[PDB]
Order: sequence, then structure tokens, then C-alpha cells
Amino acid sequence: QARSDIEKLKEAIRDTNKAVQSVQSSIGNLIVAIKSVQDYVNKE
Amino acid sequence: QARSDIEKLKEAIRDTNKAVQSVQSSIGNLIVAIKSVQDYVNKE
Amino acid sequence: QARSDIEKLKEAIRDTNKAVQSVQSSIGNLIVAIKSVQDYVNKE
Amino acid sequence: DISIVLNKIKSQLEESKEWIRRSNKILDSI
Amino acid sequence: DISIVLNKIKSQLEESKEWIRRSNKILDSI
Amino acid sequence: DISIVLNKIKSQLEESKEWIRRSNKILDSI
Repeated sequence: QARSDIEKLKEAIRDTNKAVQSVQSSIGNLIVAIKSVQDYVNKE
Repeated sequence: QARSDIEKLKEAIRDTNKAVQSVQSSIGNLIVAIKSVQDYVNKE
Repeated sequence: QARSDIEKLKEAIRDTNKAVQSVQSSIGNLIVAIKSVQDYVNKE
Repeated sequence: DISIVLNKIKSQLEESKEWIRRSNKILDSI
Repeated sequence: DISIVLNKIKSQLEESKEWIRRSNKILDSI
Repeated sequence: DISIVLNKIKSQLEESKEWIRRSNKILDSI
């Protein structure tokens, strides 16, 4: 059904968006990790 | 409308793709950041 | 055609998902890179 | 030097989050 | 300190991979 | 050691950009 498939496509994109959001959170923490090493190198 | 929803799905995927492209640019700069710390550790 | 467009949307999301999977693999290796620098700083 | 690079990443991350917000709002209207 | 941060990234990466698996399974059913 | 890891990331990033290019081209044809 075109209506069922349209809803399936919507939910698939929703899940892809959630995957991107998780990647975004990971990148925010990678920044923290890089800063930490650089700050550990400067403070000791 | 199935035609309106098809266009909505298209634009939603377009925006998801732009989000991924921004993440890709971020990853390129994370490489630069990691190299910098490693190069700062080697040069001083 | 609504059927042709539904299939096009499906394949577009499939390709976006493959792009996210490549980004996920990159993030896994960025972790390795950060650990390496931190482990190189601790071991020498 | 590295501070500028990290600020770019933050800005690019902010843009990415906004594009997802727009995608989700579009999905809500379907 | 940094070890905890890297573990968070691993967990968030695992969640992301699972969301893509679900998206692809949905696509397979179309 | 680290140089090889960073080269892998570059290659995986290139692949990701190509998959988005293909997705966008498909969208253009709708």
C-alpha cells in the first residue's frame, strides 16, 4: 500500500535521524576527549 | 495527499543529508585536531 | 509515478544509511586515534 | 590553533543538530 | 576521566548502529 | 601507527561523502 509505505518511509527516516543524533552526541564527547588529552599535556 | 507526503519525505531526507554533511565536516576537523596534539607533542 | 518515487525514496534512505555507517566506522577509529596519543603520552 | 579547530567543530555540530530538527518537524507533518 | 568519556562514545556509537539496523529493516519491508 | 589510523578515517570519510552524493542525486530525480 502506498499509504503503508509512506508511513514506513517516515519511520525509517525517523530512525536514521536518531542514528545521526547519537553520532552528534559522540562527536561532542570526542571534543571533550581531545581537549582532555591536550589539557593533560599542558597541566602535567 | 500522497504527492504532498512524497515531497515532504524528499525534503526530510534532504535535511538529514545536510545533517550528515555537517557531521562529515566535523570529522575532518577532528582529524586535524588529533594530528595537532600529536604534532604538538612531537615538536615540543 | 508514486510507486517509482516510493522506490526512489527507499534507495535514497538506503544510501543515507550507508553514509551514516561510514561515519560510524570513522568514529570508532577516532577513538583508537585518541587512545593512541594518550597511550603514547603515557608510555613515552 | 587547536582552540579554533575545536570551535569550528562545535559550530558544525550545532548546524547538524538544526538540520535534524528540521527533518523531524517535516516528518511530524506527514 | 578520559576513559569514562571514551566509554560513553562507544555506547553512543552502539546505539547509533542499532538505529540504522532498524531503519534498514523497515526499508526491507517496503 | 596513528598515521595509518588517520588514513583509514580519511578513506571512510570519503566513502560517506560519496553515499550522500548518490542519495542527493536520487532525490533530484523525484
